[PDB]
Amino acid sequence: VQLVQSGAEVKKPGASVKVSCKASGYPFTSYGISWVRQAPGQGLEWMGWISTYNGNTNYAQKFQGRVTMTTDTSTTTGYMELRRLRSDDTAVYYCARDYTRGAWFGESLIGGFDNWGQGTLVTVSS
Amino acid sequence: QVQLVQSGAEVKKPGSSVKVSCKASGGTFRSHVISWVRQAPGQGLEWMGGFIPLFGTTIYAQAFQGRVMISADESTSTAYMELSSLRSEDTAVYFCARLFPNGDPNSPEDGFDIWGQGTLVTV
Amino acid sequence: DIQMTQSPSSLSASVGDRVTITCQASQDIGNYLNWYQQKPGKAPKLLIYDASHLETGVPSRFSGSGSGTDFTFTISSLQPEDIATYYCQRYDDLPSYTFGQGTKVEIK
Amino acid sequence: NLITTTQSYTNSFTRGVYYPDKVFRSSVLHLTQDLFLPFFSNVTWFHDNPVLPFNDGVYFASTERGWIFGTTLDSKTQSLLIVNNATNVFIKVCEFQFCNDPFLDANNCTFEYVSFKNLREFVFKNIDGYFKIYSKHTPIIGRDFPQGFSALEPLVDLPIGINITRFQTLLDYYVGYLQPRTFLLKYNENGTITDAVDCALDPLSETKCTLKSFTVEKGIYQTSNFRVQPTESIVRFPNVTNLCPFHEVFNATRFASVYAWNRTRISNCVADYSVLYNFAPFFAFKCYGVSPTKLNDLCFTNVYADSFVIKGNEVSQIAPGQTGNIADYNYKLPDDFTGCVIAWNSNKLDSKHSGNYDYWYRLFRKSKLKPFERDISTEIYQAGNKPCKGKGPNCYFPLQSYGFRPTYGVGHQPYRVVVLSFELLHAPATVCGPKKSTNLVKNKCVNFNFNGLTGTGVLTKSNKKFLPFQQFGRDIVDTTDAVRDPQTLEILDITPCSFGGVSVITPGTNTSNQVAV
Amino acid sequence: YLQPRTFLLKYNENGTITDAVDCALDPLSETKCTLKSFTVEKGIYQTS
Amino acid sequence: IVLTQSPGTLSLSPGERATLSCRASQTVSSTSLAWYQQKPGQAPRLLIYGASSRATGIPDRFSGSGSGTDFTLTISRLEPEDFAVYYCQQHDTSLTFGGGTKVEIK
Repeated sequence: VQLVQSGAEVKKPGASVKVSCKASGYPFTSYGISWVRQAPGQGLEWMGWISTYNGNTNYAQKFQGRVTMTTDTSTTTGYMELRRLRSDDTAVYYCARDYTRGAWFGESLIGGFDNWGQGTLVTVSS
Repeated sequence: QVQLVQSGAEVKKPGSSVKVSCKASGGTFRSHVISWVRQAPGQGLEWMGGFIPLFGTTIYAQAFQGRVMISADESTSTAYMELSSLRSEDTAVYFCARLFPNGDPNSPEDGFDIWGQGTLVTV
Repeated sequence: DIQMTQSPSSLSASVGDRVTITCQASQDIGNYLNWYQQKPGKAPKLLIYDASHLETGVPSRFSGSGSGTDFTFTISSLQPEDIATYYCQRYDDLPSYTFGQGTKVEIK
Repeated sequence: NLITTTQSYTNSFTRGVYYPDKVFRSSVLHLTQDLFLPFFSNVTWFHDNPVLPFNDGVYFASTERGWIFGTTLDSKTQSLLIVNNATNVFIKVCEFQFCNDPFLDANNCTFEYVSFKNLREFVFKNIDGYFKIYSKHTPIIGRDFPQGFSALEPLVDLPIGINITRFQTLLDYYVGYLQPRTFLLKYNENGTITDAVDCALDPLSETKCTLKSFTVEKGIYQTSNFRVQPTESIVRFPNVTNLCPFHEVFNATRFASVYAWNRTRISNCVADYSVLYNFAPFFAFKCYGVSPTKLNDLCFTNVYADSFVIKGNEVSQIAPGQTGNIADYNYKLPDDFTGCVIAWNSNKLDSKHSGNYDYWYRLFRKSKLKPFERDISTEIYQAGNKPCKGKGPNCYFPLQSYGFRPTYGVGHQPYRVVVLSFELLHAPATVCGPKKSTNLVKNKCVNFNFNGLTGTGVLTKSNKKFLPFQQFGRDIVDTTDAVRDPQTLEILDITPCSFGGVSVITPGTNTSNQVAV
Repeated sequence: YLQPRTFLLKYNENGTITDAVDCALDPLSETKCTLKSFTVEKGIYQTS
Repeated sequence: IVLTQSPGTLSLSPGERATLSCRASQTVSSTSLAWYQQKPGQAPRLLIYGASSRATGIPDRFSGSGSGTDFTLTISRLEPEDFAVYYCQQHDTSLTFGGGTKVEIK
């Protein structure tokens, strides 16, 4: 509902990211947070999705080992973790509560990518 | 196939109710939510409102919206418009139809309209 | 409701008479458009459902088209018997049945 | 005419006390518990027809005819109609729709009965029938005596099982309301009530009423005790427990093949159902089972939410009993308790006007399957005319692409449907719906009047160290004087509300009438 | 193997079980367990 | 399966019914397919779930329709309200967003 995200994230060509996503005033456990990568101009690249219940994750083959979506279930702050950062990899992503694949099952359910992350404007500028 | 026999044609007078019946022609009524056509005299069309005897509450006519007490009793082989508080506005040929949500898995050729006969109401 | 009206409302035209009859409602209908025509001295006839795809019956003469705000029930070629008042109900996905005014296509 | 007049508010003094029973007594001081007009209370000095609810009785004085003693003001309810008109002090027990306001000068009613100068006192009292009419017409000395002790000897019982709620006069008028209060009546030797003492009026009176006397000597008397306090704090065990697979079947995109009823075992819980009630028209909310309420509240293990698509003619069969075409080949439901199966048409959602042929079902499967199974088993049909595989020609499909159209009946409209079936026999339930979070646990102010375990006391913070699995703490004798907040850590030690003994210090009612407490 | 036996646990003030006394272990323990204490004075106690 | 917001630079001034093709590839039922509006540089809103359908937040002025592979968001009279960035989704088949068709100005 606010899904508080990080900002102009300063990573490097050969670093790993811990993007923030404060799972906002919703019952965190009963949902799943998807993500998309808004590569500048490239709409949004399908990032993946964390099941806020169990952590079932449909990553992106693009970022197979790169994107490794994790979360601080305690302080409810989503951490969609991508290694392989670089200037060409410096592109903003967002959170989204995945109601397409309704959580708890990793299975397609009614609804869209639900309420969204603030925005992680990853500045890996070189 | 199906005919949806309707009652007749008589005039009804203000304050009271107008009774008409879309009667059951050899089964083929259960799904067939008997809604109700009005067909305003010669100015325009209308939908009398019908009942939803398909396992729930009834829809009421948008045009009249509150005293369209449209009951319809399908098992009894009769439909009704049951418009209490009639005045004059009727003057019409209220039809019974198989209004859009009323197809059978049979009779798809009479698709989503098995119309009736019509009832001339007036003052 | 979208409280169905059609806008052209009284398109006068004889045989053929390249036709445009459009049930442009108050607002948008998407794929929720009936196009009606009434056969006088009888019960109504719903020819077309959403924007197109005529019923088996009431032949192709009355032809549904148009996808936007205004959905065009144009006649390719009518004949003297195609005098039929073009009101238009709108099948609302929960029943609302708002019919029209009558865009009769005529003959002399 | 409407000859109306004014109002007031007066202090109903030491009067309004009636012989509570037909028992003689002599030189006693009885201690009754009836319904009286508490001493020094407020009477509403009407001067003007009101509607005047009947709160258990009326000390109804007057100074200048009759009263309508029903509950509704019309020809309906058998409104009793007294009248005192110098011919007979008699009644009217009929309905008589809305006597204009006063003085008609009749319905299929009832039986009948017969028999500003002064103080026609009247304590009408109705108690489970027998509207009783104690009274005394005291020829008072004009205005000088709206107090002075007088008792109200009964007049008649009139056993009338009728429920009164209103009344009013017609052609003074101090309506006072009776309450349950214990008095101490003082019968003289002739047998008359000469005095009384409202026990809960004030400390002194309460002392007289425990000593059972009208004069107390000097000393300190322990009359009664003291404490109550309400404020509900119901801070609850959970904090953020996972909801349920609810709002996942109610809101799923693709349900199962119909015979593969997608029962799950709905998960651990906070399946606090109310997200049930919110939804738009279901067109099938009828709880097939227990009442469509109480599911949020009741705590069953799992309700095994099933998920499948149908079309209306099959949906008709989805109900307890109600065996029919699909609950006659494919999808059957037991005697009752199919959770709260919630069907709805999915026109826009499972069929397009191409007349979708998507979801496979089984008509002619073999026969009706037994109540509430899972039928991934889609055993083929015994169609005869052949021994080899039973199927008649070849391949008698229990695979019927639902084959419907948005132009059919809803009996043949697409239908996506959610089913439930609760479990409650074995090892304690998983699913349930407790409240939560009354408030801000309410450290001091003897209010925090529960916590998890029900407690009633002053409940605030502590300084104990509860061994972080231990939750509440007894004292040496099994009274829990400590608790931890469930949703937070908060070792709150509790302490009981307060109490003691109000003892009343008096110089002795011979000296004076002031008391220290 | 566990058995049904009554003990006398001794919670300290922090809330922890610092001691215990098996009541049916022997005479002395049984005495502590009827006096509800861990130290008994001299005397003759009627235990059971 | 892919989506194609055709009028990447649809330039129709406010007050005029327009048409915005987001133009899928399959015959996808909009039961999955949807639309998501983002401020031009912010996170997508739940614009049109049902891909033609109007929810709470959406005014009447926003219009659109479509099925199969030619989803035409036939937008009605326009506003700067309707001048955010709208991304037609596909809940079907591994969600590929839209990238294109804003509605522009003079």
